[PDB]
Amino acid sequence: GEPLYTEQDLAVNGREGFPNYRIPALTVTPDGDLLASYDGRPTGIDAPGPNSILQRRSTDGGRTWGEQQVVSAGQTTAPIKGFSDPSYLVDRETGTIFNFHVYSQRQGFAGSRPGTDPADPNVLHANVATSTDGGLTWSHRTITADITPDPGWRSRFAASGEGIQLRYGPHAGRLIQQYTIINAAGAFQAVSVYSDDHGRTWRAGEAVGVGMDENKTVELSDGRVLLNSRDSARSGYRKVAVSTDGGHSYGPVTIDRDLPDPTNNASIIRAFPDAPAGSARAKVLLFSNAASQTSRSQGTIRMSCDDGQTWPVSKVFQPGSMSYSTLTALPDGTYGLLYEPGTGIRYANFNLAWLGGICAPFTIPDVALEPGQQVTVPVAVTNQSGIAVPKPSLQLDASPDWQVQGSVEPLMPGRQAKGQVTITVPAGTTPGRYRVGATLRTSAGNASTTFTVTVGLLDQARMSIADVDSEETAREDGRASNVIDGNPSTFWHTEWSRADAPGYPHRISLDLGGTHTISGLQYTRRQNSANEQVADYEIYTSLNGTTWDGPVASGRFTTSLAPQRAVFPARDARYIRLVALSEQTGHKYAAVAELEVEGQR
Ligand code: NA
Repeated sequence: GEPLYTEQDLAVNGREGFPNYRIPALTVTPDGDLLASYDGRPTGIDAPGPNSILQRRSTDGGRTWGEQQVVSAGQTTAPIKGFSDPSYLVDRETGTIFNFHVYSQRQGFAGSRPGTDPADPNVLHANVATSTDGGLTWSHRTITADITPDPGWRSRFAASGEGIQLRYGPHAGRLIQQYTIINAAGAFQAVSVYSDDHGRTWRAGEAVGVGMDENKTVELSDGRVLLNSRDSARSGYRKVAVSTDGGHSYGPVTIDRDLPDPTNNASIIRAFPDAPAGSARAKVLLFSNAASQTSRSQGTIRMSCDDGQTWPVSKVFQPGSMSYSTLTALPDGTYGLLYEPGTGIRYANFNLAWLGGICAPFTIPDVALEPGQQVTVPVAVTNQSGIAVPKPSLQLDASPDWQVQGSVEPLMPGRQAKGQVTITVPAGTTPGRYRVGATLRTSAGNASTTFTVTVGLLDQARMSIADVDSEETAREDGRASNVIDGNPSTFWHTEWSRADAPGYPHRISLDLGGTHTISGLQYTRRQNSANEQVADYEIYTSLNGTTWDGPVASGRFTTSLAPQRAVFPARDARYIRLVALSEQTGHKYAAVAELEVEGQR
């Protein structure tokens, strides 16, 4: 109906007994009561600090909230005990409510020492509070032993927010709560902890990935369980894996590029929980997270209409500071969002009318052109339900002196639509890497995407490495070849330690894949490390590949995270070489995320 979005604070730092409140968890009890849990950090720090698990309750659907009650109290006096990071799981079949959390003594996540002995004050224990009266009273259990099938699981904690209960297939009824372990090899993984007997016993399934962290799982329209993870390896995205079973295992983990994430927690739920398998309502997902990849801000709610393959809908609920966010389906049709606005924990309620709309994911290919040219690219739209929209619009988002126009024929129920985008870029347009936003305006809601228009740069798919002085390829992937893949996240690294290799006169050459008229080169520093940054450099070109001529350019580039230009008077060359003479802070290695050659295709 009319678009709804309201919010109020449940916890405000300093008031009501704690200097810090953090780590949100939202649930709706079997009888319509909203339950919100979070840490009360007397220390403002997580485990092993004396944190307490708290709870506020709303019986009128979320408008008014009760007093702040303690679910698990931490001991500030020695010996220090703490409880942290709550996560609710509601067994819709029996009525039991489970609040999972970290139980700390002397060690936190990174300090936990091997062992399952509840008594050993050196392991981060896995606790569960159970309640049979809708959350009023609780029963605590330490299940660290039930869930540590491998003596190597040195550490663990339950990912905050809220767990699930399968509805479909042969495991309908199973409860699932996600964890993050630290295996024997020091690696962080994702593991599903589940119960087939309504929580009396909890067993752990098969672990997944490397560089995982707080992860979330959801039931797809077909019983498949999608897993959406924070990436501890900081690639600015969410990793995802899928499972098709009940003794839980997921396939390979890959990165979702439609999910920009600053390496933070995120929420993903079924928009219509009780929809039947296969139906269109069972295919609708809601995901909340911080859209910024460099910051914990720009809280945006995204919608998927095909089990998470496409994410056309999106809206910002908090443009400002936004860290952890957790979602829940309300019995009235709306959704409850409990998050961290920086002031403590806030509660929000919104409905789908407020999100924008139309499940019409669309695609527009990436375009490469020369400055001063006009290019027309096709648009492909894939339409949903009550969608006979005779008049849809296409609003592109680019640079002011760029003429961009687009059109799409009408949308017909469950049909594919066509259209096209005409881009015109001026002759004084500086070389490559341009993001263009497209927005499908319709009277039934929004749908948006982004494509790339690269100007005056050669094709990396035609490039190869002619030579390199050293490549770190044992301890890590510092391959010379990671410079030509279109990914800032991957980098070439000089043979670093764990082998005392050569010092600074470092270099790399690219085989352009034929003779081109080139007039420049752009390089992006390695993004998440500052000691293998190139300072002084010199460029050399060649066309026979053996006799190099130059330097055609020389300079010292900066500490800039964006691409930096090495310009020179146009010339023909089949290969280009970058000689790095020094590192910005005098350290011994060179690392390059990406190399771009400016020229004519
Ligand atoms: Na790269």
